[PDB]
Amino acid sequence: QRVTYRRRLAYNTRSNRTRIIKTPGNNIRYLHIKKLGTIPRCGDTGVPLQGIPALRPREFARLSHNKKTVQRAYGGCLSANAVKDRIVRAFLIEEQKIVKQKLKQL
Amino acid sequence: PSHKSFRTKQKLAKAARQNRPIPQWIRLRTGNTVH
Amino acid sequence: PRQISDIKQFLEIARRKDATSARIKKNTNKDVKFKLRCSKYLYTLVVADAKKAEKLRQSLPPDLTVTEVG
Amino acid sequence: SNKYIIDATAAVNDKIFDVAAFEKYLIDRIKVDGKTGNLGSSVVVSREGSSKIAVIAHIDFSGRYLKYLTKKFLKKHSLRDWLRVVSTKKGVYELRYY
RNA sequence: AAUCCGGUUAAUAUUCCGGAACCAGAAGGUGGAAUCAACACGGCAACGUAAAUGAAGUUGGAGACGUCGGCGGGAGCCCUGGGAAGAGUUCUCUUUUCUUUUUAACAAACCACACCCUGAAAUCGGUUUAUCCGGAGCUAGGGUAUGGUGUUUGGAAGAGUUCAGCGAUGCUGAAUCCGGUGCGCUCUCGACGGCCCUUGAAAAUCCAACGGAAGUUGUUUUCACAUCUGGUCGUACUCCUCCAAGGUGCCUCUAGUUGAUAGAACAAUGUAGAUAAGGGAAGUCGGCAAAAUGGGAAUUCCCACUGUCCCUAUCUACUAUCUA
Repeated sequence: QRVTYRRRLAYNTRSNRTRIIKTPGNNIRYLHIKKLGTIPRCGDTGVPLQGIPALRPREFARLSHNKKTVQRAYGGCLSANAVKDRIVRAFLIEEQKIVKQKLKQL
Repeated sequence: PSHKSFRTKQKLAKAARQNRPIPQWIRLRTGNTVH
Repeated sequence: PRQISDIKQFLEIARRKDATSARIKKNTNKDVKFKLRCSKYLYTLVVADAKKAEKLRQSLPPDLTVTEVG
Repeated sequence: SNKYIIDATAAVNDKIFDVAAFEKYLIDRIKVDGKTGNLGSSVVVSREGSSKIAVIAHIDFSGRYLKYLTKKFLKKHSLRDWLRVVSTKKGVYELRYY
């Protein structure tokens, strides 16, 4: 059967996304589904982080703290490799500065 | 249309209700006119 | 709607002041569906043992309004 | 295995069709694998009493066939106005008047 | 930020009725969790969990982003085997012909691409429909997360539909099943591969990080549960854009019309469409239109063709005519 849109927002667009379902009354119906969520992305590299559910921005508030962050430094903001790269670079830079200061003082 | 301001509802109603038969007893009180 | 398998829990939810009414459903597979209406969720318990259903029935507090097959 | 019973009590009472007739016609029209009388051991049409048409089959045998076959002699005698076939229960079919 | 199903009107429905949910904010309370070792533990790791304070200041993410092609997944629709129900057809043939066979939002447990660990590889392996990656660590083994989905329920049969009946429209029976699928169509998701060059809006809004201020009675808790509230305006009806069955440009199902001032006669006229003996462009400034299939050779010639012509004749519908 030909089905019409539930709303009156003519000229269906990106927002107008529907799904066809069969009701217990044996009727085919348009069900408007909101856009899928987006998983957070790493700040340094940009790959989506691991262990964070892919949900909507407004929805993220409902989650608990542990479900939005990872138990590590910069957890929920930087990937594990990015954290590793950040840590080793900082230490090598500090050592490069400590030897440079040692060379200048002698 | 449908998404119409409320003033329009009053504006439309008054314009339409002007087109209304003048009561019989109205005439009996001497004189009353159209338009 | 929440499906509860723990009978005791169904008793505790019933003893909760939120519960308003309970319904007993007799299915063709001889299961009794105890549907307890609460504020937010309709808690259902499917019991396979017939005598368990009856011994469940009067263990429900008398103040709660139990109802026959819907 | 599966059992199909065609009631004939109403036919016997009203003399529309006698039991020997359901006997003779079911034998010579049971197109078991397309052949009459091919019932063999898999299908056994053993009507008990002068009111019943019972079939014991070891294979699927659609009751829609029996309704179609019962309609055969029904049309031939032209009492379709006075008599039709319905399903009282799964595998059980009986004869209704107006 | 957040709604679904069934029912209901003479006319309104994601709004109303019945049932079932969800979101946002608000306070206390109850229970659980952490601390005089000051703000939890576990795993090599990716990371996990019922919780597990974080000021100023400093950042990060979502929102938020081109286009094209192929592949994979799911749903609906279409096709179809049986099962059941009814209506057919039936001298005979015909397990046959036609029609129907439902599960919503939401809530539960489980169910596969990136990364980690062992590893050190070419005799090159793995692998796409399309050769892509690999000492910047392959194949292989064990893990982690993302779950597109599927499984089992709950919702939920009490609803809806279809058959039988029996008696305000009620009551009682049953069934509403098991498959198979395909370069199928519609919609969506995942994984790639190009072309880009034009390397591909902004903001509200929400989250996280770094940072370490402060702090027996207490302190914290983004954990669980109960409690409350959600205004204003649009919504009737009519119609650039949406939905779009099957079979072989036609036919049909679903659905929608039978209206457009009518009737009677059918001469001449006109338009349109045809057929025509013999000839075959002799017609006209001329193969204009038809039929031929149009063809061949250099506008011309040859061949073919025909009512263009000699020479018109016949038929049909409409027009035309009369009547209201």
